[PDB]
Amino acid sequence: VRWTYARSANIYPNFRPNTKTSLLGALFGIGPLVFWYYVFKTDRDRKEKLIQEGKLDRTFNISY
Amino acid sequence: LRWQEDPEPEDENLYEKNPDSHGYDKDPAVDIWNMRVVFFFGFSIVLVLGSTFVAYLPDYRMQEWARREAERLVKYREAHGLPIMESNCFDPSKIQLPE
Amino acid sequence: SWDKDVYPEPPRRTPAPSPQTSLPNPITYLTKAFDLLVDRPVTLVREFIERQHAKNKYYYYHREFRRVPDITECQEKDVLCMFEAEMQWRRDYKVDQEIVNIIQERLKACQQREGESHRQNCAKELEQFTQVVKAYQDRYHDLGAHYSARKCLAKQKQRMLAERKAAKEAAAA
Amino acid sequence: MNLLQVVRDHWVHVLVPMGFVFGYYLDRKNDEKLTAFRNKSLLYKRELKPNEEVTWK
Amino acid sequence: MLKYIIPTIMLMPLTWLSKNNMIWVNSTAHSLLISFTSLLLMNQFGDNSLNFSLLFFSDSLSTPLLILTMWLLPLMLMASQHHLSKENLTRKKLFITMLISLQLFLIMTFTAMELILFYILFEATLVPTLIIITRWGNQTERLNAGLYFLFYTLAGSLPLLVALIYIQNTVGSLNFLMLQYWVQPVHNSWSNVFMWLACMMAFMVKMPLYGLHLWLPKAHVEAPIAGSMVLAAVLLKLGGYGMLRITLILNPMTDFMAYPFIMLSLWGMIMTSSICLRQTDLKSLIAYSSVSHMALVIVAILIQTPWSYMGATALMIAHGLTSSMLFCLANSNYERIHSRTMILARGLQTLLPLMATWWLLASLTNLALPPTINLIGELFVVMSTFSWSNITIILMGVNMVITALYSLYMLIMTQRGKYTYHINNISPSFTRENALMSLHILPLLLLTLNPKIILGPLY
Amino acid sequence: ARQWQPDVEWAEQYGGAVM
Amino acid sequence: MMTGRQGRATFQFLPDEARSLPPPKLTDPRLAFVGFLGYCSGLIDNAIRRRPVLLAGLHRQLLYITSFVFVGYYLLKRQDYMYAVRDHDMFSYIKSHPEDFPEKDKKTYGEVFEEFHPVR
Amino acid sequence: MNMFSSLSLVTLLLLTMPIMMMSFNTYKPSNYPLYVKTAISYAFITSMIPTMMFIHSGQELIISNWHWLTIQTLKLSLSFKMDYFSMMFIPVALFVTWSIMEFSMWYMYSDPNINKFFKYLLLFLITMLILVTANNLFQLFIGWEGVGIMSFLLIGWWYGRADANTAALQAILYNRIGDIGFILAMAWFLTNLNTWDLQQIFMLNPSDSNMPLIGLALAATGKSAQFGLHPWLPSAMEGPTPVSALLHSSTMVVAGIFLLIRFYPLTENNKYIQSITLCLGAITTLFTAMCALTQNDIKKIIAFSTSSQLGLMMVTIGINQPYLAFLHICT
Amino acid sequence: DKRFLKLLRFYILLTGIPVAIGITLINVFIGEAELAEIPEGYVPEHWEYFKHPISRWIARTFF
Ligand SMILES: CCCCCCCCCCCCCCCCCC(=O)OC[C@H](COP(=O)(O)OCCN)OC(=O)CCCCCCCCCCCCCCCCC
Ligand SMILES: CCCCCCCCCCCCCCCCCC(=O)OC[C@H](COP(=O)(O)OCCN)OC(=O)CCCCCCCCCCCCCCCCC
Ligand SMILES: CCCCCCCCCCCCCCCCCC(=O)OC[C@H](COP(=O)(O)OCCN)OC(=O)CCCCCCCCCCCCCCCCC
Ligand SMILES: CCCCCCCCCCCCCCCCCC(=O)OC[C@H](COP(=O)(O)OCCN)OC(=O)CCCCCCCCCCCCCCCCC
Repeated sequence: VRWTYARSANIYPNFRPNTKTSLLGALFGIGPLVFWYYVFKTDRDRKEKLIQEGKLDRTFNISY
Repeated sequence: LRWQEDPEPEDENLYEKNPDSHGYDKDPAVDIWNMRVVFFFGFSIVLVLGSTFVAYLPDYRMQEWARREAERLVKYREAHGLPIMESNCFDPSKIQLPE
Repeated sequence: SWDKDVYPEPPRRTPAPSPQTSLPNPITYLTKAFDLLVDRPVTLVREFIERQHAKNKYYYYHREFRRVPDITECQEKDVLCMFEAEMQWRRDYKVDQEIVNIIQERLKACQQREGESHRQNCAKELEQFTQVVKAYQDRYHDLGAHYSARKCLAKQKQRMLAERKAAKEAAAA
Repeated sequence: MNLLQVVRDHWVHVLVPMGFVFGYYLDRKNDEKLTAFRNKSLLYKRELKPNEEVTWK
Repeated sequence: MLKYIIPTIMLMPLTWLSKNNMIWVNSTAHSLLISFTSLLLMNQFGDNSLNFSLLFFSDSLSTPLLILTMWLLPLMLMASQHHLSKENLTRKKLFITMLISLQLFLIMTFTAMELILFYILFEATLVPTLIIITRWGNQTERLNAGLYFLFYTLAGSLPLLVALIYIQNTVGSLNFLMLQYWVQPVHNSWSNVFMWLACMMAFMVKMPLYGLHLWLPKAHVEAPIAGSMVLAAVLLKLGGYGMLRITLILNPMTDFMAYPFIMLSLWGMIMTSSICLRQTDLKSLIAYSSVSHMALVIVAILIQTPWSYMGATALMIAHGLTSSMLFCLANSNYERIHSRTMILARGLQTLLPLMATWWLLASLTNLALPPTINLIGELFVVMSTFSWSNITIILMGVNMVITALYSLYMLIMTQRGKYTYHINNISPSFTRENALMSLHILPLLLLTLNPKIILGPLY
Repeated sequence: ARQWQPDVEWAEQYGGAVM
Repeated sequence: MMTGRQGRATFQFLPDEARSLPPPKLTDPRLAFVGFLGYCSGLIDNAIRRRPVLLAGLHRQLLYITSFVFVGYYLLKRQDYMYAVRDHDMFSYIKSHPEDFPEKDKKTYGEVFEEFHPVR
Repeated sequence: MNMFSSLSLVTLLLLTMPIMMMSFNTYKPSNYPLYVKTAISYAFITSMIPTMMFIHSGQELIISNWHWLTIQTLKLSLSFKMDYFSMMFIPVALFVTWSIMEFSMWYMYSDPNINKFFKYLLLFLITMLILVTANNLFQLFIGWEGVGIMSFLLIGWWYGRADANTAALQAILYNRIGDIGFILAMAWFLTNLNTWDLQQIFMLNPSDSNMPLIGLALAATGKSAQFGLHPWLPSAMEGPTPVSALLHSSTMVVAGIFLLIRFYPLTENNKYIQSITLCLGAITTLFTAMCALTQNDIKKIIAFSTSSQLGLMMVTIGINQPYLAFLHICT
Repeated sequence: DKRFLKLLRFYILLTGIPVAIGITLINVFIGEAELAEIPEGYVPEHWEYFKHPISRWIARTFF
């Protein structure tokens, strides 16, 4: 019981916002989101640019 | 003793007083009827008859009709040298472009 | 059954047997066993069933839809006219999906039928598949899950404008 | 007792079935209030069959 | 819809006027009969939806959700009647009444023609759900779970109310059929950005969206078993159903407003799937599994393609049966050992052979074994998302690896290894428990034979 | 186990002058 | 907004012009719901006073239903009158100010240009 | 045609009958292993007749018997491909499964769940035949995942042993990583060619096939335990020896190679994929043969031998010899 | 566990077997409708647009 309690309910009461937790939370929390936003936004902007110029092969692409 | 509170009751084993229990009720007669309605209306009616009903739905969402209609049009258009399909969905003579 | 023009197939050319071996052909003797033991009793049961169906002959009909005015002739926000045009456009859209499916089925039947010579002998089916897919893509591609006749019309006019602009600057040259 | 007591035991079993019948009946009555375009749509309007008086109810 | 509303209402007098010892038999039998009649909603047409009246309609989207909803009520009565056996009669009847009222609100929610009628019933489902969690939940944390559930939902749904009324003032109608023809494109302005958020955040919170999901592991874990079944099976799908409807009036702004929520979902599904690997509470693990699956539905709805909309509809139905089955499986162990800790009771395959088969089947559907409808839905979403951006296949692929890991980790930890020596009260599985599991999995696998009826309006 | 219900320690939280 | 209506007979529940409107039907679904609320009030009255809820004091339960239905009938008559007056005022104003409500010359979709936004 | 198609299907249907009869309809426990073993031997015989007909005249056909689902312009139908690869492999797989089941009747005699064991072996065989005869990628994926889950259940047969559970989950882990490539190829084919059918893929014959083929190569790497995703195969020796003989040596593990053989019309026009598969197979065959030199567990030696042989099959793919790769699978 | 599977099998067959026999009898002695052109001036019922007798019974009775 102590083990399951320590791994859940007891965590937030003993949490303190400080340099370590703030940086890790920002790095692990927001970091991946910003990274994946710029991967997909970049890829889709490139692909969109090619389609408008007829330079992307979509010969048999009728399912989406 | 702190407040007057009942001690926690011990967990009852339905099988102890009724080795033939179905787990529905402590009364053996009610227990059997609860089993029968669940199994009859559950499996005999809803699942079996419902499965049959779904299997024989009359052309769900027009898919068979559309195939027959497509065959009719393909036969007609190829028999008249027309394209099987046209890029324009709507006749251009009904459209007035800007400028 | 099915119409042979819609689902064509070339005439069948079967080479005649021409053995050069005294050994009996096991398939020939298995084929006769199959006819006697399998195809024959199965044919008798079917004939019994088809006699029962002939006693009770009833019919079903392919539904015909009258043509109604389409979205181009509907006045804005006029739901009663838009409704009938939109339902017609959806019926046509489902029909066009089946036309592409028919053309795809021809293409796949050709590739299997022609074996190792399919790359040459299916050129016609490939050409027809290419043309229909282009036409279908022009009508319906990129409309989105909330597609409608209105969005289809907007897409056509954008394409017609581009084709009209590419011409005045292709006739100026 | 037969009939009685039996009815007292099991009369609740008509409630939901009668709810369905009543719900079904009210659904039909609502359809009789939406007849403005019966046999008047461009797609399906037609001449009435001789005996027939409405195309649907 | 009155042929379903009135019979549902009659379940209440049936429950209250029944003999004391027949409340479960009577309500279960007649709720199954209602579920049987719901198959008449399958009269769907290729072009037009089935429009009953000014108030209600059913199309291929709402019809499967309605059938699932009405199917769940008898299953919840079966799942509840054991742990309520010592409750006094009047409180039992009130518990059943809350379940019936929830069904009434849900079936009207899924068929409401007007978005403000949809809203009122959409919020209405909160009240019986909150009462079920807080009154009949078992732990002290149920009170806190109720508040998180209530105020997460309302924080989002009150802005939605303002948006909907604003739309009615501008368009003149909130009738969903009218909006299909009178919808105008959304210009890209700051004011429209907040209209878009108002129209979507309430549905996002209910999915839940990753980041806004903290209420779910509390509510789904603290509720009684019937509460968890409906919370996961149906109530999460109000958010998906609402988004699928309201995106009609949000184009083309959804093109760029989707990006932050797609990133939260694509990354969130990997985060929540990883969390499952280290959960110590079996019910909590199953709850986090739902968040991961609904992240796919959010992504599918936001990319707005015919394939993603078919996939989203299938997943919502598939997840509903699977997640409900997993909660019922977990509950059956809880009723024996009275703990939700997953490592407490091990090797249960040795003691409960047939129940271990249900665990296996539930696990296989959860990890989307083909040709289950769980896989069909997930596959269609992966296909459409690949077209949205090829790179998404990496995140989708990683999630499918992690999902297999936690699905079978749950199976291996509880069912395999050696049994716990001191746990000596694992009695054989009751007929009720076995019927409850098979009424989940049998319909789920039968749908594989005829998947079109759960693929939605785009089929 | 039996459903938790408030004990004296829980209830005394609501018996003060202020919350 | 309608407080100073030109034909407002002040402090009258149902002015005489309301008699030109069709009365609510005694089978009106809103009147049936009002009766149901009366029946619920009767059951609650038994419950709070610890009488048998369904059977106790049937005379009292009947007066709960009657009084709710009786008051409900007149409230619906006024409700329907007030919406009739709103429509009457609206249409008169539109007629008196045709320059403010012109009939639009409204085009077909074949003529109006709407931008296409591809979903890809 | 009428005999060819009838007999090719009955082979598959015949194997499902012992599964159905285990609905306690005709069921009697004691004879069940003999019943299943007898069905396999008859399935072998029926499978020889279509094989003789193909050998005689090269007869091949596709059966698309049941329409399951149409998604706009993608019609999915249960379809079976009775061709060279499926006509030769089916009798070979059934012949070897016939011996392994007879061997299992002796080896597993004292196992209290021998009936469940024979049911699981039969279910593996059914999913493998679905894999081999599949004509569209969705039906292939059904068999692809089917053998994986049956492999998981047979490896973890002795489920009280922690090492057996770990090895069972290890196989799923490595195979699901490979499944990412399989899903990639399905997504590419649908998006680019509007199909999951092999006929249409080969007819349209895409030239830019690096991405789909890389996906199929990744799928093969997991299923056939090539270097990188290789460790799971020797770990799968946790299962009873009849499992190792059937799944993880003779039939299940060749599905990665078989997938690449089916797509030889695409790989043969792509020198880049040939180079990747060549080097991937070469490192696998060398690395696992080297591991085998020092192993002391007899099943580990034979398991590493299988990995090395699978590497040689992958090399044969990489030198553009798909029919020699298939022959090595059979021998 | 054995009793449950026995009860499950019994109740599925209780209606399952009668339905399978009914479907076979209907398919043998009634068969499906034959496709035909609509006779000139004839207005078919909505259920006469479907092939299988069970399908057109469902359409006629419930839909
Ligand atoms: C638009 C998108 C929406 C989606 C995003 C939604 C984000 C999530 C919003 C969460 C809302 C707040 C959290 C609600 C969870 C329940 C709160 C809780 O339980 O906290 C407990 C805390 C402890 O105190 P207490 O419970 O009273 O002690 C025991 C005696 N009962 O209790 C307390 O101390 C008192 C708590 C008071 C707060 C009650 C909740 C009100 C929320 C609305 C805030 C109103 C803000 C208005 C301010 C305007 C001026 C700036
Ligand atoms: C953890 C808490 C959980 C709750 C989460 C709540 C999420 C709320 C998100 C609200 C944000 C809405 C966006 C408001 C900004 C204004 C939008 C706008 O109008 O900008 C337009 C512009 C569009 O760009 P463009 O596509 O180029 O235009 C069309 C030409 N192609 O703008 C663009 O360039 C489009 C891109 C906008 C999105 C930016 C994404 C930022 C990076 C991803 C962050 C993921 C979410 C982070 C949440 C952390 C919260 C602590
Ligand atoms: C003549 C004398 C003067 C008074 C006359 C006034 C009568 C009208 C007033 C309302 C009273 C309605 C009748 C109430 C009958 C109650 C009888 C009763 O209490 O017996 C209980 C009976 C059987 O129960 P039992 O089998 O004995 O035990 C089961 C154990 N669980 O259980 C039952 O069967 C009771 C069934 C429920 C009661 C009927 C519900 C009526 C609902 C009214 C809706 C109101 C709508 C109004 C719309 C009007 C619009 C114009
Ligand atoms: C010579 C004929 C002998 C047939 C023997 C069949 C007996 C077993 C089936 C029992 C069901 C009753 C069948 C009675 C058939 C009488 C009708 C008939 O023969 O005419 C053909 C008719 C289809 O013709 P149609 O044009 O569509 O309808 C005309 C409308 N007046 O037929 C129909 O309309 C079809 C009517 C049956 C479809 C409804 C059956 C219920 C659906 C579930 C089917 C499962 C099997 C039913 C057995 C009970 C299951 C518990």
